[PDB]
Amino acid sequence: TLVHVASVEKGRSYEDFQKVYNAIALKLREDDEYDNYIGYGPVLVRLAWHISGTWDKHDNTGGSYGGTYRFKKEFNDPSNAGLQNGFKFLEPIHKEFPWISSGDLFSLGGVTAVQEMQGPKIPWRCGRVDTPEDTTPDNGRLPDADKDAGYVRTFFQRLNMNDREVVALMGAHALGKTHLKNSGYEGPGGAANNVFTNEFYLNLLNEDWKLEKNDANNEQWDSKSGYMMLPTDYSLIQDPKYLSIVKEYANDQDKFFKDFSKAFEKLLEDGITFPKDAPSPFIFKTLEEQGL
Ligand code: HEM
Ligand SMILES: C=Cc1cccc[n+]1C
Repeated sequence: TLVHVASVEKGRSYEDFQKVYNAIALKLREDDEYDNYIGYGPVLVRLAWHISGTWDKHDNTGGSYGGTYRFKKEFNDPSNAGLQNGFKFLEPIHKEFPWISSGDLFSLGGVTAVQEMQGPKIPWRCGRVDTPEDTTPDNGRLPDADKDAGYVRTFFQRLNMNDREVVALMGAHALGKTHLKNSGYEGPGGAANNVFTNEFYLNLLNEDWKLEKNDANNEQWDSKSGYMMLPTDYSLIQDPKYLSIVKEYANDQDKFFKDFSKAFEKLLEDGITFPKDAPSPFIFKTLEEQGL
């Protein structure tokens, strides 16, 4: 098992990272047209998850630490199709703040997006260090969407996530949309959202879902309201243990926010050893809280 020790960017502190947060947040506000006015929030959340979701608890390969998404093998992963948009968004931020590591930037992009979209505060720790090209994990570590609850449960054990953590994390599927050219799934169109809420769970429970084939000849669940769910999303109401948790989050916005915050921080920190004298996690103020 590889050890990756968090190492604070030299001389940097909370205020430095709040500046980076602010630059990302201001650009999120500025570049509002992206993806039919969804904006870049959802894709940045997905990017933070995909750079983290390569982790394997068994040998500490993959994970957010090394910033390896910057290397061609990983950015060309078919599982990552469309994330180049998030990377391009972050390029000018990195140019302005060249001192931040790639892993810190990609993960901070996700935290910033969640908070700016009115989601929970996500505490965030610095200190990821760029590692060489040969540390890039092979393609195929990110999950398939065409599978069932048993697949989801087993998949997430590799990331050390339990049922509650899985169901909480999946609530991010309130955000943005599927794009046929990226993943072979499509929708929503007009029903897409860039505000972080517990809508995913409400939709699972309340919509009249029909199993249909999309234009890529893949099955997905669609509703008359114009919403969609992936087979893996729908599996959360097919499995009785997942279903109980779906009901809980559908009925308690605050609980969902608290549990998502913990699971998302954990996801972004998997694989990293924080020295006992490392700084405490940072909680960034939103632009709104700063009057900016
Ligand atoms: C079983 C696990 C998961 C599967 C199979 C899955 C699959 C997918 C697929 C196929 C898309 C559409 C990509 C596209 O066409 O652009 C998507 C989008 C997205 N995913 Fe997941 N995902 C999973 C878990 C997660 C998790 C844990 C998060 C974060 C906590 C997340 C965040 C997102 C976001 C925010 C989008 C929207 C991106 C956009 O609008 O551009 N997903 N996911
Ligand atoms: C907004 C819907 C959505 C987006 C991405 C993945 C799954 N879903 C259900």
